Amino acid sequence: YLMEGSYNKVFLAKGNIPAESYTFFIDILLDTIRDEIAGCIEKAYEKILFTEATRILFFNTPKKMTDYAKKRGWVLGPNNYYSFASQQQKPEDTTIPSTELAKQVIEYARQLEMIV
Amino acid sequence: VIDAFRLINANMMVLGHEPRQTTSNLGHLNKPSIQALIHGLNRHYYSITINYRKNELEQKMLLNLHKKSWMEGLTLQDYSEHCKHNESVVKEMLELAKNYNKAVEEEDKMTPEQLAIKNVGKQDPKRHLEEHVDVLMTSNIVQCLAAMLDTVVFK
Repeated sequence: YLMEGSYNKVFLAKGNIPAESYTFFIDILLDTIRDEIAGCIEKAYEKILFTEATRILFFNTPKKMTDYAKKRGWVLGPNNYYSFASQQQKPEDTTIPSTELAKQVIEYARQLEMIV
Repeated sequence: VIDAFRLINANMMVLGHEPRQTTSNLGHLNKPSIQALIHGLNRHYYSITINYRKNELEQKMLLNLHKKSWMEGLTLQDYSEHCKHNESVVKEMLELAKNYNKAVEEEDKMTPEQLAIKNVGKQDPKRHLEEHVDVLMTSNIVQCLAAMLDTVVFK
């Protein structure tokens, strides 16, 4: 379940263990999974309702949502959150190739006209 | 072809003596041509060795021939005739490719003693395609590299 994105089954089974307590490790897994879900939500969204985060992340209304948002800064209130992405850094520049491609062509010429 | 000569007199030969007394072996390094022997030469005149004196100043000056200015090595040619030339070359490459296998198949159906004479009147793609490959590779590589560095030399 953890290898792919399915996360509901993880926390559902975390309250269902037939072997023994196992509570020393499920808490660490919960912390890591909550952190990575917080990391993932940061991408591909420019709008979300405040209660939707409380639904997705299993802390319901313990006042921990505002401190948790203090941990992961966020921007705005009005029951909404926003994110910004650029991703144009790699495009629109031909100077970065200009040297590695020159090296590649020099290598072609070097291994094309040497007597072996 | 430059030679140097001096004359001799026949009266001294009447005395049973020969001119140009020999003291070392550095005077007989070049054998004379048959046409020099046909004419007078040794029975009328003798040749002498020749040498050219060379110094560093004139030799260093003289090697400036055919040198080109720094402008000629940074021009990157028109981008319209280049594609025409590549298109022209590719078609003859295709035709030689089609003609290759015909000569490949019959390479051993005939005795090899006359194999060489079989290629005396008609062209062979194997020799006639390598030059195409070479010129094409050279032109493409140099044209790419020139623009490659020029994109950053200026601004």
